[PDB]
Amino acid sequence: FPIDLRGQTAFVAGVADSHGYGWAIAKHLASAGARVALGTWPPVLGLFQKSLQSGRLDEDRKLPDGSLIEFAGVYPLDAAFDKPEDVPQDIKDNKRYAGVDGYTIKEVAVKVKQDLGNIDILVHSLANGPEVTKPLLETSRKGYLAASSNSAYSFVSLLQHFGPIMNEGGSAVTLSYLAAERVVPGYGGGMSSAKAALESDTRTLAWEAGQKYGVRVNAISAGPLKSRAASAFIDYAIDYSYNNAPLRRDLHSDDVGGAALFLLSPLARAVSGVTLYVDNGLHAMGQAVDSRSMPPL
Amino acid sequence: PIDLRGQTAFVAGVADSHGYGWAIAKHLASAGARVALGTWPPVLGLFQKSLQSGRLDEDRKLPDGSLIEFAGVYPLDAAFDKPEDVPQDIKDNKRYAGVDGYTIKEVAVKVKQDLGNIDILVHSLANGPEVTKPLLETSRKGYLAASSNSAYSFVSLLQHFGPIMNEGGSAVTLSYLAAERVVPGYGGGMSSAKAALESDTRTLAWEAGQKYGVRVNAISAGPLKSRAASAISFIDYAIDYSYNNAPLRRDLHSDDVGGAALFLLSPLARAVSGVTLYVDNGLHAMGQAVDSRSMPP
Amino acid sequence: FPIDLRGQTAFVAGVADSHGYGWAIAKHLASAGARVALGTWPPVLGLFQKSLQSGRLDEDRKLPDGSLIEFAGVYPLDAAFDKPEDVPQDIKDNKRYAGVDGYTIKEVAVKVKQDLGNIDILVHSLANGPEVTKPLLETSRKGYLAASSNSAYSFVSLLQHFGPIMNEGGSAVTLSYLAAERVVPGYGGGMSSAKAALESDTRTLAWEAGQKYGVRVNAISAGPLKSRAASAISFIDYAIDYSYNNAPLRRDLHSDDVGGAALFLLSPLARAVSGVTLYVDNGLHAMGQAVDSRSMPP
Amino acid sequence: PIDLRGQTAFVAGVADSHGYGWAIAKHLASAGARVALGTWPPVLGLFQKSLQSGRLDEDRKLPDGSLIEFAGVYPLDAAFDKPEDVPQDIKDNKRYAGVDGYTIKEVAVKVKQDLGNIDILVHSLANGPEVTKPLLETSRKGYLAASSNSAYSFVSLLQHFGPIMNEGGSAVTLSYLAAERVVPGYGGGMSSAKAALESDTRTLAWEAGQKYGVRVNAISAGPLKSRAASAIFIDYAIDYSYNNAPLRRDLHSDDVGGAALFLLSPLARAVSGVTLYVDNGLHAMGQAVDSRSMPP
Ligand SMILES: NC(=O)c1ccc[n+]([C@@H]2O[C@H](COP(=O)([O-])OP(=O)(O)OC[C@H]3O[C@@H](n4cnc5c(N)ncnc54)[C@H](O)[C@@H]3O)[C@@H](O)[C@H]2O)c1
Ligand SMILES: NC(=O)c1ccc[n+]([C@@H]2O[C@H](COP(=O)([O-])OP(=O)(O)OC[C@H]3O[C@@H](n4cnc5c(N)ncnc54)[C@H](O)[C@@H]3O)[C@@H](O)[C@H]2O)c1
Ligand SMILES: NC(=O)c1ccc[n+]([C@@H]2O[C@H](COP(=O)([O-])OP(=O)(O)OC[C@H]3O[C@@H](n4cnc5c(N)ncnc54)[C@H](O)[C@@H]3O)[C@@H](O)[C@H]2O)c1
Ligand SMILES: NC(=O)c1ccc[n+]([C@@H]2O[C@H](COP(=O)([O-])OP(=O)(O)OC[C@H]3O[C@@H](n4cnc5c(N)ncnc54)[C@H](O)[C@@H]3O)[C@@H](O)[C@H]2O)c1
Repeated sequence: FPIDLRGQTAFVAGVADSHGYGWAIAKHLASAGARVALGTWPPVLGLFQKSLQSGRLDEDRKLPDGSLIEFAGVYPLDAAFDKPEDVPQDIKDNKRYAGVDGYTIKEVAVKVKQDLGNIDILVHSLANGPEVTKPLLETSRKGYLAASSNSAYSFVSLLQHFGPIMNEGGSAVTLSYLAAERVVPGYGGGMSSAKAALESDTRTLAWEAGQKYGVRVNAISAGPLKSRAASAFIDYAIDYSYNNAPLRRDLHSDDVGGAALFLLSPLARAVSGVTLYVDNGLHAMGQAVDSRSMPPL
Repeated sequence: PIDLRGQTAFVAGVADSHGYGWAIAKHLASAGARVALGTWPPVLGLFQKSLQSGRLDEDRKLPDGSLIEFAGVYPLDAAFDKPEDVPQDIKDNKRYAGVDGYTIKEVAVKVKQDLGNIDILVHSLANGPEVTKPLLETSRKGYLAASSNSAYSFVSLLQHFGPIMNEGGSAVTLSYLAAERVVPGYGGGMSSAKAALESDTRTLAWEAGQKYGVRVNAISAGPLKSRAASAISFIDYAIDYSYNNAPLRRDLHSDDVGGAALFLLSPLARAVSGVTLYVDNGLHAMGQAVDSRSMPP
Repeated sequence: FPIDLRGQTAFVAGVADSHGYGWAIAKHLASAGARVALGTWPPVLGLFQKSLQSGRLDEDRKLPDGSLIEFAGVYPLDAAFDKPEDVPQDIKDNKRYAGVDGYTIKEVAVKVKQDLGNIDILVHSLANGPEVTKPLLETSRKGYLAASSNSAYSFVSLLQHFGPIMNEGGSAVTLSYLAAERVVPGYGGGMSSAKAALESDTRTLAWEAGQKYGVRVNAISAGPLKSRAASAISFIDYAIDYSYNNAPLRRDLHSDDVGGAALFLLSPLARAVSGVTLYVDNGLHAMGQAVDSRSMPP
Repeated sequence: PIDLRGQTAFVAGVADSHGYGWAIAKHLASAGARVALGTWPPVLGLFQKSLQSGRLDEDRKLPDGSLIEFAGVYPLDAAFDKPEDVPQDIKDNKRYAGVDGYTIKEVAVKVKQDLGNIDILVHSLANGPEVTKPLLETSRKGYLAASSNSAYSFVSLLQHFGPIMNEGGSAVTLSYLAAERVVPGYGGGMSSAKAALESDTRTLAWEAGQKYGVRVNAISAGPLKSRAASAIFIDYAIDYSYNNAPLRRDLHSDDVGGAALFLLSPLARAVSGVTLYVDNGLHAMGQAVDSRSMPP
């Protein structure tokens, strides 16, 4: 009973495989009784649908009680585009987009409304920075703005188009990273700047959507995870966290899944505009404890 | 999703059903935990009488219709760490007659003997004898009493309970926005004590996370008409301000903080430590009041 | 002697009149002995140069000693463009841009290098959000990205192109606002998000430029000022009133107050200061509650 | 640009030339302020003698070649607000022999009598008797002594000097990053006291801004090999900062002296309630760059 989401509907944007935070969030929402629909980047939609229907993901879909999560629909969604007239001709003609239609944010919200009705829960678990491996001193304007469009404005647009079909008391969460607030070398390409914008937008939308729709908006600042996007260096980031955080333990995608479930549930009915660290306590440290400036183990 | 059956909690600072301590205890019991209370000795008799008379039956009532039951109600004076610290005047004070073994160290010993190791520790207690005084009119003695009762008491609770907490266990304390930004009327060095308390939450997250594998977090709550608050009408203005200026226009109930504390003290929060979680209808996010006399109605 | 900038050169990007923060920063730098060159948005360059030459600005140029500030040059600069190839044809042909050349960030840094040599001090005092009056729920992708391009990435680009000609121990400063950290109704169009990205880039560039160039990078989070930009959007008046009535220091905020704080951050007095956001706002940032709320008694 | 001639400063917590207090006092005097000092009474004799002997002549030398002179050096024990707070064993301690009128209230009265109103107030003093102990091993008595000596002392200084400060005057205190994020080894409840001190800086900025028109700010400083620091490791903290901060450079006491001069001057007339980091940019970092988890 403490977290009962039966009768509620969730839309989770940014799920293309079982290895990232988006999958873990969707799995927790389903285990708590929510109907869960997914938005998936259209070029990888076929591969994802194929891996679901083949039974290759059946282990990753397994719930504590032994049943398998089922999705209320898997919708193609490209969060770089708000409406059909924004999609350039090269994209519409791109073979990777052949045989999918209606994948702009506005069109997805219309389909969800038609197929499922009003929703209660909105998840933004997507990011893309084409110049992420470049330091900010070597990042182009185009790379920097692509990071911001894909990773920060996509959350604003999701709220603009889903907000109108969200029930009062409903909730939205996005994922961020400590680089928004403090310098993490290697998180380049204007991704740090985009995550800072995204946390600022979390607060501003908490105000705007709180007033207009009675909807809560929060962020989780997560620690490092070997997702498919991250492994495409991530190994060093995870070792650093393991060796320097208050809690000496592995960070699992389920750890963020569980924290998202809270922020998206009635337990969190007074919580809005927060950045909740889910990173084994690392955000609290003012000094590495394994620095070569200090004595060893 | 939150199953605390088999776990034991100790909630320090519960003397009635109107405060945040009671609401947290109630949420822990609804999720299956055994819950013991620590109560300031002069009001222990009154509280025990209220419980036993049935006066609190409505307040004890869960969703399923059972009433919460406590595994023990212990006298606890968080001003005193060991029996040697208790002055003769206190031992002889009539308000302490018929109660024994109420220092922090003694209570932790009794809990270990009666209940065994605990998983969950809650510090929901504060006392500022000069809280109505601005900081420019607060004496050293009043300021230090605020810090002793409200900040150091959390450190001492962790020092004495930490050794009897299971690995993976968790502690939470309660703070207020005045720790980070100026709230006129929260005086007597209570703002300073809450800043110390939030800093200690981080420091203890590191020390207790390393030493005990215990998580330590804080909730920064909004205004609530508790018995402590209504005795100081000012609490009424602070509530009105929040209602009129927060992202979520709704009443803030003690249950709202109870639900958030339940999360932080549960396995869903297994990667969360050292945080200050705002549970305040989003107010913390605002940079301007919206009902200022400087702006149009 | 405590702030002596004689022998140093500053470039101040985003000065088109005497009513904004950029002018006050330039004026303080000059009073401390720095040579000061300006970057000015090309469409308003003609009007600005005419004002300077006509004597209209002589009172605003006046220093405490009674001399008038002089600029080591006034350069057309459009901080939306990094290189000549980025400029679209409809801009090159726009009548507002007729008669000016070489105004991209890279070309301005080249001209500064050629005309003045290396610099010590860099100021970014420019922002532009075409949808600033729109709430975030009504702000388009195009307006949100223009706000970021003009107001946040422009600082990154300035450091990338001026960094190689900045002396070790040099210093850069930008201007932000509280809306980057907490919600201020009416600061819309993705400008709050752009200022958050700008403060984050201030820290990241402090690391990158501190390691590579030994250059310091800081931000000032300023209070409300009735500049030409602000009064063109009576909203700035309400924001000013709110600050006056709710801040720890009950006093008017003058552009010179930010000018003095920038002079510190850009001087050898600040040699150990980098990556900060310094509030210059009469203490308003420190407040957790308005004191003239209708929820409270008068 | 910064001209403090005609202004008067009181700098609490100067007992030698190696700490931040001295550097702030030196910068204030170079800018033309008259500077009085408050000195912990048990080291007052040694400090006065080192001044009068000429031993401090190099450290007193200004850029132009004159030596700073103080408007007076007052005994001050910031653990005590008024005479009746001082226990008998302190009054009788030989270290406090021959010194009188050293509670905060008394010093403020003497300053007003000797010098008149002041413009500038500096709090550069801390003491945590249990600083080497982790918080899980810190006693209540040790924790409260850290708070009394290091946080409340600033509140008391404003309460007693506030009434003799000119409108537009200014106060500054010194903090450290341990107030906001965990620094192992900064124990004894000193991290907690620095957090309370930063919070009090904000609350006093409001209270003293409204009542007196006085600005109140804090500098969060990096590690410095002062006498207090070398008595306690400080070498490891300094190395860490050198190897991990944006600016790879030594942090000198004059770096904080310069930043304090700014906060205490008319250039900062719109600045109040801030925590200004003067630490080579280290506060901005979210990761060490010489961690053994990463490659050399
Ligand atoms: N260490 C980490 O992995 C880490 C740390 C902190 C935060 N995060 C954040 O968590 C979120 C999830 O990341 P993950 O690493 O689990 O990645 P992931 O492997 O789930 O990849 C990111 C997802 O975004 C989707 N995506 C990218 N561009 C898209 C677009 N235009 N339209 C629709 N979908 C798009 C991708 O298809 C993919 O599903 C991200 O916002 C990321 O920044 C990740
Ligand atoms: N508006 C509010 O009520 C408000 C706002 C934010 C935070 N909080 C925080 O929530 C916590 C609980 O507050 P509440 O308002 O619900 O109070 P409450 O009415 O429960 O009173 C505080 C509790 O502390 C206990 N206590 C005080 N001194 C004690 C001692 N020496 N030993 C043992 N117990 C002692 C009291 O007996 C009482 O149970 C406090 O830390 C408070 O600062 C309250
Ligand atoms: N209340 C305020 O006025 C206020 C408050 C806080 C911060 N700020 C910040 O202070 C800074 C200066 O603002 P101001 O209000 O003093 O403005 P201002 O009137 O000087 O206008 C901003 C300047 O930016 C220049 N500019 C705009 N787009 C440009 C481009 N593409 N290329 C080159 N220059 C361009 C304009 O020509 C103008 O000189 C801005 O960053 C602003 O966001 C202002
Ligand atoms: N690494 C560092 O040295 C460091 C780092 C950050 C912040 N700080 C802060 O800077 C300030 C000055 O420290 P420093 O290391 O330059 O110190 P220091 O060596 O000047 O010693 C501290 C001073 O405080 C004085 N003092 C202590 N207790 C006193 C009392 N009860 N009454 C009056 N004076 C008393 C001492 O006599 C001494 O003058 C302190 O607040 C310190 O916490 C220092």
